[PDB]
Amino acid sequence: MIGVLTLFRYSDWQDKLFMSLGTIMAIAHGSGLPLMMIVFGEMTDKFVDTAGNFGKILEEEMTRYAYYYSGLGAGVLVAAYIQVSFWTLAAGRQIRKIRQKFFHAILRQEIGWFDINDTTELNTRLTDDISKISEGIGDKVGMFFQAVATFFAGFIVGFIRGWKLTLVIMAISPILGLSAAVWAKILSAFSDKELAAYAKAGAVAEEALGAIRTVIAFGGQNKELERYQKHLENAKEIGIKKAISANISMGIAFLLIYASYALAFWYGSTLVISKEYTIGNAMTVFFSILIGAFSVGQAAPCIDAFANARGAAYVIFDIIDNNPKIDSFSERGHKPDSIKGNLEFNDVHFSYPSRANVKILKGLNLKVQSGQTVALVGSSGCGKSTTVQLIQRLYDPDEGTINIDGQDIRNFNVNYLREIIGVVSQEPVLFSTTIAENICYGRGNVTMDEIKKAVKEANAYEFIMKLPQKFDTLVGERGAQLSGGQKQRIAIARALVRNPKILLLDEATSALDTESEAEVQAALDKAREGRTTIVIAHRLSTVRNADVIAGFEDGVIVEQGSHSELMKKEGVYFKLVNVPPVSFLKVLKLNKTEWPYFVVGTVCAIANGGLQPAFSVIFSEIIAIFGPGDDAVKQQKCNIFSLIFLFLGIISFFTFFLQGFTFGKAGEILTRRLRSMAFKAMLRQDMSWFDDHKNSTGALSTRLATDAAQVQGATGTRLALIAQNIANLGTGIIISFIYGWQLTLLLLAVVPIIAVSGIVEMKLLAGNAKRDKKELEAAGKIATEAIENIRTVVSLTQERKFESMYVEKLYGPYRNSVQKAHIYGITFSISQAFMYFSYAGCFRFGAYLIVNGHMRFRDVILVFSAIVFGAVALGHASSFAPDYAKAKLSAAHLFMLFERQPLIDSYSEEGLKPDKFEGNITFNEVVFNYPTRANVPVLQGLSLEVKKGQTLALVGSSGCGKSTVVQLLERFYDPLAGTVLLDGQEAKKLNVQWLRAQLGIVSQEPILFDCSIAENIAYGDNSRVVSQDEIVSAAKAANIHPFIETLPHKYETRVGDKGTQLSGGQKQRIAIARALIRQPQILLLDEATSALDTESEKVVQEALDKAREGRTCIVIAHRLSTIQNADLIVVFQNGRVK
Amino acid sequence: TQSPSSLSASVGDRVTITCRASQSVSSAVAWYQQKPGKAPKLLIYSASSLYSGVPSRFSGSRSGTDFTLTISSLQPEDFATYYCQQSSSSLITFGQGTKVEIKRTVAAPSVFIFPPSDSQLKSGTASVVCLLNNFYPREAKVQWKVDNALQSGNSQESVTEQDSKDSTYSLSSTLTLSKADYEKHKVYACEVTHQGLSSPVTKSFNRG
Amino acid sequence: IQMTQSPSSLSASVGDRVTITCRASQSVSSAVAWYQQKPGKAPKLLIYSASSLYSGVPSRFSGSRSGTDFTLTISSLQPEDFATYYCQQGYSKLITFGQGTKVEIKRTVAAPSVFIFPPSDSQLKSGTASVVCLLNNFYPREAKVQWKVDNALQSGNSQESVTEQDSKDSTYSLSSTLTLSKADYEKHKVYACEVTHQGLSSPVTKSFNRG
Amino acid sequence: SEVQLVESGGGLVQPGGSLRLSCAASGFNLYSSYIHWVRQAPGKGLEWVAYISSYYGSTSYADSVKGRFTISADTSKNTAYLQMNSLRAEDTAVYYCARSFSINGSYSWWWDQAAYGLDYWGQGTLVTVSSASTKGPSVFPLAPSSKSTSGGTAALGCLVKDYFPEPVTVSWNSGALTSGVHTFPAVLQSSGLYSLSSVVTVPSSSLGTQTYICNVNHKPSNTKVDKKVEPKSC
Amino acid sequence: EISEVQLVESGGGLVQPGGSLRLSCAASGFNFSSSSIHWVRQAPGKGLEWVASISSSSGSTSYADSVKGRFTISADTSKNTAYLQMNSLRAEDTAVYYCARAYIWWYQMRQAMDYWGQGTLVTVSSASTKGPSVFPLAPSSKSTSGGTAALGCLVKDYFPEPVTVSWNSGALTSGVHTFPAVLQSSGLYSLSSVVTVPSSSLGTQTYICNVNHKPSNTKVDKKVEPKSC
Ligand SMILES: CC(C)CCC[C@@H](C)[C@H]1CC[C@H]2[C@@H]3CC=C4C[C@@H](O)CC[C@]4(C)[C@H]3CC[C@]12C
Repeated sequence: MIGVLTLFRYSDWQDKLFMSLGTIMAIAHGSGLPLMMIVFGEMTDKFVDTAGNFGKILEEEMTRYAYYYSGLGAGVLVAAYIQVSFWTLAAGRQIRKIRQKFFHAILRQEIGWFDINDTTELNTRLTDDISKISEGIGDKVGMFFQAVATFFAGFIVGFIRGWKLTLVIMAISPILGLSAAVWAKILSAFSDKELAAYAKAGAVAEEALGAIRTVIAFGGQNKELERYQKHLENAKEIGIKKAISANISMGIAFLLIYASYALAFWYGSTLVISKEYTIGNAMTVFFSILIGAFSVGQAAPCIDAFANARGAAYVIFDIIDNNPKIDSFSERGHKPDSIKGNLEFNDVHFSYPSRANVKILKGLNLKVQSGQTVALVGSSGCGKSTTVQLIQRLYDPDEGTINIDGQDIRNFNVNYLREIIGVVSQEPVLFSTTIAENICYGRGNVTMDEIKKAVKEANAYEFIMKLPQKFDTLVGERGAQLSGGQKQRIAIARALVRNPKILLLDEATSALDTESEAEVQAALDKAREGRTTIVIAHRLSTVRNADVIAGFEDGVIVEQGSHSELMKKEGVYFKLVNVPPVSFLKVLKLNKTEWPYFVVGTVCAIANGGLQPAFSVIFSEIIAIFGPGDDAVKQQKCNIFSLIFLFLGIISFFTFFLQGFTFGKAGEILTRRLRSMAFKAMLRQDMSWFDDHKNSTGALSTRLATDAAQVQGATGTRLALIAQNIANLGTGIIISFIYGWQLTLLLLAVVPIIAVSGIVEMKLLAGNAKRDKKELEAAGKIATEAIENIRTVVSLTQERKFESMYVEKLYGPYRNSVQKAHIYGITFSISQAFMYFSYAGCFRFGAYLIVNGHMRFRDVILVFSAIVFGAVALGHASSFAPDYAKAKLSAAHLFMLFERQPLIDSYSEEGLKPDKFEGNITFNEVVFNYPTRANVPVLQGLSLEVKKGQTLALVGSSGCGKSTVVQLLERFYDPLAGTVLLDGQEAKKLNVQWLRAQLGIVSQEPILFDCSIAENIAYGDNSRVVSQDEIVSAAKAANIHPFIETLPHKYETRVGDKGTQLSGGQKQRIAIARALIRQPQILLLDEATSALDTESEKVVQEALDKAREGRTCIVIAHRLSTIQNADLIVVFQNGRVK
Repeated sequence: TQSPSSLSASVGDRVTITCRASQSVSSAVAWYQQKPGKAPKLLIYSASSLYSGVPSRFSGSRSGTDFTLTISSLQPEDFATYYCQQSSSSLITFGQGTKVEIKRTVAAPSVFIFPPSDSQLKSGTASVVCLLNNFYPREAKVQWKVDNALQSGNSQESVTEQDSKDSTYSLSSTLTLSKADYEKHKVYACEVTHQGLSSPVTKSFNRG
Repeated sequence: IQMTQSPSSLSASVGDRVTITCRASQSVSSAVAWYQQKPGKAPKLLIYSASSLYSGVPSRFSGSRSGTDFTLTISSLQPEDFATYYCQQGYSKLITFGQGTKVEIKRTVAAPSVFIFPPSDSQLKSGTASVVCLLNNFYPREAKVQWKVDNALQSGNSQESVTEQDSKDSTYSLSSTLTLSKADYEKHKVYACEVTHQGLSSPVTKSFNRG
Repeated sequence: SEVQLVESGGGLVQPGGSLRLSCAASGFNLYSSYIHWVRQAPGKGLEWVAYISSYYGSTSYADSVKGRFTISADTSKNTAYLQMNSLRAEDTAVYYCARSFSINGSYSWWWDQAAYGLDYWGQGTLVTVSSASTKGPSVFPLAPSSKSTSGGTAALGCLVKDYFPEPVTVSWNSGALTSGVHTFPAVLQSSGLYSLSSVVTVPSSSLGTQTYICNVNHKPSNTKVDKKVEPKSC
Repeated sequence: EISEVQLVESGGGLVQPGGSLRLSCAASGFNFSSSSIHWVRQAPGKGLEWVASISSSSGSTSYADSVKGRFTISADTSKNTAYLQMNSLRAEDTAVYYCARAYIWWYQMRQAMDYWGQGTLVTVSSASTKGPSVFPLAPSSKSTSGGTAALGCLVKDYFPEPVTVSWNSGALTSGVHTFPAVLQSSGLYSLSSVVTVPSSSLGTQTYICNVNHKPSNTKVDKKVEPKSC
């Protein structure tokens, strides 16, 4: 939180002018209610007197009062317009300045700052918190000021027309204030009604639905739905008392409102029988002051909004005002004119800003000569993009030096540094633009001639020029409408048009084939003239095109020198060379286990929308018992009415408590059902559904933790909202039509123009809502683009282009907001001012009626108030609502998530259950290419089989079908060109659950939930209790009890999320057990033990051959120390079995 | 400015035009080619690099603060003028350049002179013009000696372009006189001095 | 909540009023459909709610509603007619389809051709006798077939497989089959299959001796 | 496009087992009109069995199958699934996927549930309820009787019995003689197996001249068996 | 601008000692935040003289010493049209004004001027707008007979440019030398036309130098003759 006078610091002279004039006409919108009263006082006295003596002088006097009314209504037309308009405009300027400068400093801010933050958070922030601040500074403040204005105006205008009554009433005033403040905090705080309690269960509905492999691999889809319950329950356990609290508080709040009207009516009915005041005069005081403190009550949601703002703007303004050390946009430093590619890395030390505990550079010695190449190569995935992101200063080796031409890398300007170097990124890193405009991102000023020179200067012609309109055919998001060779190679041309002085490669041509290499390695090594190139190689094809060979070893460089002189040196490369809708009826049937709650709740609601016609008939009587004569019996009736008010006080205590508590617990019921139903039927799918982007981890979790609550709303909150607003305008329209229909008609005419201001002040999107969602997404697409793939933007130093596109797309939300402000100021002002013109025309027509015989003032003041305030009440109730038609989309989503039938339905008994699964597979010509990555073949012709009790192992390149065959035997997917059958019998006929009982797996990446370790390791067999000694037998078996006996909490400590409260060596041998519980048959230790030191591991294959007998084994591991106990041998060659 | 080495001479040389900076500034210069009456274009930037779409007979380099363009082995395809803009300061100045052409190594002018006709003297003025045509180089002298005097202040000479094909120049040197001065003289003698003329030819005439 | 055809097995002629009366349930209230299913397929829609006719359908089907009566009269009867009907009722959360009818082509009487055929000696080896008696090219279909064993009352061991009216002559063929065990086909000699049909004025009995 | 209702699943299981009548409805989305399941009793008539209106969530099963049939409208991948359980005796009817009517075409509403006719249908797979396994057929040529009328008409035929399941195609002379050969509906055995009869008429001229053969083809037993006929020689 | 130049004609007009205009550099095809519009002065017979340098993306200006003080350059990134007010017009201010583009987001090019604009001449003169006349440069009789008898005609007191002169009424242009439009002392200009022909044909043939000055509504002619006194 930052304080009232810093959240406004982005205001220009004309802003302060809009705010100041919007504030003085806020204050002058305010005092418009009291003066309406003052004339209401004098017209009440005129009516009661004149009709009491029996005269069209009444009509001409009511005329003059109609002018005072209309005049004040036009005054409020103008002052409401100016209030809302200028306040929204001042927020528009301030918020686009905040937005532009936010983006500017979200790019200027470092990269490690994106080790800290994830980009879903950041895009929420940039589209959610900015609209929080827009709410805060936008218009909340103008209506807050108009509230406090009319408060003081009622105060001051009671005093000036009676001071006793004003004192007795200003006495209770805190009561009506705090009361309307709670009645108006409730009908908002419902919609959200969430702090951080659900999170106790959401933690597991998220972490254990993002680790959905280990949760399918082991049948454990009940030890993750049960626990989900046993936290939803313990959330219910407090949600109950808190619904009790909220509804007792609203019951009280109306008990105090009605006690207040009773006190005030007694007192101010004694002062009017000793003739001190008058009917009108007494009204003026109470009504001015009551609506004063009611309108100060009902601005508790606005005083909440302003603080939501202040608390968002704290974190936005602090993101902005940081000056990250390595300043992209800075001019600090020197820039030379003659630069050579003599690069050196000496005693550098870069520890990560997130995970500083994995040290990967521990004192280097790397030297290069101007022009000639190098060779930075090593084992698979050994952290070498480090070198590709430490020179362009994305990060900083803290205690070292990156020497370029006798200088350190820091005293160079960064905007000039990252300009003289260009790279080819390991995975082709495209910006979502056409080819030509993909390339201009290299230098921003590159014309046709150089485009062609640099696109053919590496043979990048045919595969681009085949498809038409080459430079308007767009290429795909994340690499979606182009291939692995048509896309990758282009990353040489762009980062060439830069005309570099050094160029770099992170395995530029890993997925570039032989003839592709024979047409690229020319541009690759004809590149050098006097400039360096830093090679990170994968193959052994052109590493020989070098004079230097620098190896990777324990974070310390070891080998260097020429090829022949080093063939005797015994280095490291020495080894390398050898949605459908769903009706109302269906969302209502979703919970028919509560007919009683909806019945009691809805009859309560019908007995709360009827308090308004109650008031209407009550002070229809009051205007008749306060006539002339009989002053002795006039004090009797007013005491009966003090009483009546008290009794409805207590009734509505009980009616409001019931209504609330009833629909609150029915909502909670429906919510817990929907949550657990969705989560069950969301562990019941294949993994051909949980890899997509329509179904992320946070997408699913969003649907759980938000669409449940919203369908909860839309089921029966609408039932109430309709029952009230039927018994409230319905009953009032009915009564009004019984008593006087002519004036009722004239007021129905206006009802739509009065019940709009209440919904506008907290709607502000009517012909704009979907519009806002559209224009802001279409302008933030660039935000998202440059915000996700940001190593490249910040690596090309091609961010100012993205910034300026951002700006010129913001120019759309800006004229949107301007026409928004102006048409919404107009609708708000005309609704408001039509209230006063309502008083005027209604009472003029009324006085005509009265002097015609067609009515009687007691009835004109029944009708007027019944209808006008059924209207304002419809406003207040409607504008306090959860957006039914929003959560009907939640309804449709949830339903479609229920019904889907996964062809790998794990929750089915249909199938064949053999008894002794002999540890045999039978793979007759199996093939499978990814379903969504539809074409890249990971398995293009294979055939295997293991024998019962034998061992085998597969070794090769990065991911060449080592794992993607496991997803075929675990039967996540059904292979399309092939036929899987186990033990000689075919799979698809097998029961799928049984199938995942005999089959054991362990993980190259073993992961554990947020639980103790009584359960965590027992997981491996649900459908039977896992004993205690079973867990410890495994612990000695898995060779983890050699270290288990250290934990102060031996077997019951609370471990974190998916390898958090563990180490890199520990978990390598923990998942051993979580499948060794079922006593499976087929072991798949896919590098399950890789980070265990040599001292602790090899013993793993001792308790796993004196027991491994009686069952088979498959292996995927790069451990030459154990590969050599094979029986059958099958090898990768181009993803084929030779 | 620079040191203009304007060259248009025999073929087969590497004409290297130089540019000296107005102050001691780093290698921020640019060399533009102009056809007088049009809009220049850039050929090298950063004093060393190469711009797009230019023919790569152009080249240059930098030493200290001295910059060069080069055109080698004077071809049949040389005719232009140059400008040289130094930069890397809030002030960004320019250079005047050269005027490169070819052909007509040695040419001899033919002298003509005309009487301003009586149609010109009915207004009250006159214009006798000493014509030199088919001459080369652009350097050539025309002078007036009327009534045996070193006449000056009354000589407006005009020089045309170097010929597109045969590198001969055109020239009209005007001796004008109003009514108050053209009436009192009889003989007007123009002497031309040119390096392609062995002896200075002279044209003269009388009012009659 | 049920549907009851009155005119089962319509066997009238081509080119005349042929009409179906399928009496409905208590409160069907004009909610009937009339459906033409051809053999071996799934039906078509002709009329729905007793009056309105499907599209792309010949307009020779006249539908009437007289209170609790729904009447279907067709009078043209081109070659594409003479297939099964259905009167199906869907009302009050329950739907039931009627026991469909069959429109036949009308022909004159043809004398049923009678045969009996005991098992060849190849069949008694296993111990069972499946004597099929044949009734071919008889019009109309309605005939009675009965067996007798050694001049006694045979019953309970016969199955009558009957073909479906031909296209050409709309004729009928029928095969009944007396099946008996070994101990009953080794001690019983005379097996008679006798038929009474309007083509054969006097029920004829084919007769054979055991062997 | 055209209303197409295509069927997979079901057809062969013992009484006491599940079947998944799957009905891909191509041409439209499931959520606009009703999708019944219907019943062709084995030459007896048709019947409604169930329905699921999946824009109101409403379902209804037949009185004889209550508790065993669970429909579902897989209306994200646009199919109608039907789970059947225990498949008791009288379920040998042929089950079809039927679509009810729409007054407009872009919607149906809960009022007037399928009262305006069953406007579109499809062809489903046959199903059967028996424990009869795959069994080879036994053929006996029911020869023209030795008492054939000399100069008259003699009946000649053949019986194929004790087989399961269909079909057993009964031809003569290996398919080149198909005139007058009445193959009757494939009749069922006493045990639960099957059978059928074949008859044809012959003039009494060529019983001594030419001879005939009755071949049967039981594909689910993969038997294409041949056998000669001859009037009884005593 | 990506494959072309979008700088359009800008502020075209003339100036006398009593005039002033609002010149623009009407760019297009790119975003003013990527460039820094410039201007230069190119006075006749002299080298290039730069005048102004505005960088809209910082609202800056590095002024010169020639038009110092008296000028102001004010770019408008909204409407994509910069504006330099040509005010305080002396005579030296006349030139062809090249105003161009200048990429600011690539450091290597430290002299900008990526492109260059053809220019809309500022033309400061005095007492102009005076129909032309034709005056015969009458060849004498002592011209070289049979060799070259040069002939032509001078157009005098003519303004403004351009003046289209044809020979034999457009039926011949060979040997016609169009001299440069050189200045007079009254601000007017002088362009001469000399023709090459042996003296054999002037006796039988007559030659008519044609003049056409559209900016003054005057097409004037004269027969060119060998003078016989
Ligand atoms: C929404 C607004 C326009 C409501 C309209 C109500 C007002 C404007 C209408 C309704 C009743 C009308 C009055 C009906 C009767 C009276 C008194 C009579 O001696 C002359 C006409 C006069 C004076 C009318 C003037 C206009 C009037 C006052």
